[PDB]
Amino acid sequence: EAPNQALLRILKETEFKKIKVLGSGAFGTVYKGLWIPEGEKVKIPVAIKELSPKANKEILDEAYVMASVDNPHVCRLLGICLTSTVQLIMQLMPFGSLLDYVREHKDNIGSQYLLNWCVQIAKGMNYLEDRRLVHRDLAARNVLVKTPQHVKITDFGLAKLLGAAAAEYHAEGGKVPIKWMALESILHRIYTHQSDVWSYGVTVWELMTFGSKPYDGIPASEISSILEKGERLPQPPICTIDVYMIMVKCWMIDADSRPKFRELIIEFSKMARDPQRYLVIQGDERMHLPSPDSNFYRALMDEEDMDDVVDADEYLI
Ligand SMILES: C=CC(=O)Nc1cccc(Oc2nc(Nc3ccc(N4CCN(C)CC4)cc3OC)ncc2Cl)c1
Repeated sequence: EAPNQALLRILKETEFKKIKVLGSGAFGTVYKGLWIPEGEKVKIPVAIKELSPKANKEILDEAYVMASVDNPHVCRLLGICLTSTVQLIMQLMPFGSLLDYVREHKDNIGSQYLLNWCVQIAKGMNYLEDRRLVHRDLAARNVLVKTPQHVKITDFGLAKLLGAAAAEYHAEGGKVPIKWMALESILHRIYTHQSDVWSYGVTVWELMTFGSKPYDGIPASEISSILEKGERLPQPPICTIDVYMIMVKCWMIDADSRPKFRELIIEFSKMARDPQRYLVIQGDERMHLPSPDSNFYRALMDEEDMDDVVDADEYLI
């Protein structure tokens, strides 16, 4: 109901430079690059998403959503460039997606990092619920890694701002990832913040299995029947019953019986106090993750003079 006074910043194409392709596909191509606001003497590492009329509209809808959120655990939109191909300029998350990260660094990821990631994702989702935003595509796929100690939620291509006095979004026909969806979303295309909680549970299962595919080998058509019988994702080997019970609660058929994101923050925060009591990982105590200075950014951006580099989180309007 409140007016959305978020500012949409229009960027000139000449004040940022593409450096390398990060990903390419039907959705478009994301470039790693530097944004140099003219006259500010700063260089901001950015990800540039480059997008047909229907594709131009969906790009601007995503920009609308990202420009309306401001939280340390939700990805930051810096602005848009109105070229022949509309471009989204976002904060560079140099360590990639959390799904790829847990797969690549499986042998050096301890319980402290896993539980902290669960807290940060829950904080970001709780903020989105405070903003009356339903993500509809929460997954380890769509959590990006700024540093091993700091992750943020991204990919708002499916995200829907709940209209005034609306408790749910009713989709129609759009292709959706079934294996992360709540059962009521599968059967009835009904999406709520509590449906996001279900997807949060699958996301935690992805992390605790170090990036396993949920319901692996099963076609998506069979998924809805599997869940109706009462079958759920198995208990990950490293998970105590304490952690697994939280995931199971996210998968209750009664959406109101699932935990709230503000409660998921609390419960995982308690476990993060004593992480080895709740996740059992061999060699946990001796594991180490990089967490890199100026030398880190010279190699990342393929440029020597990184004296004026500034991360987007320290560049405020
Ligand atoms: C939805 C499909 C898809 O793959 N989208 C995608 C792909 C690449 C980047 C991307 O968006 C971002 N990516 C990043 N960081 C990042 C992501 C992936 C990578 N890698 C690099 C190695 N390999 C190619 C896999 C992808 C590296 C990154 O930083 C160096 N930071 C911010 C954004 Cl907005 C989205």
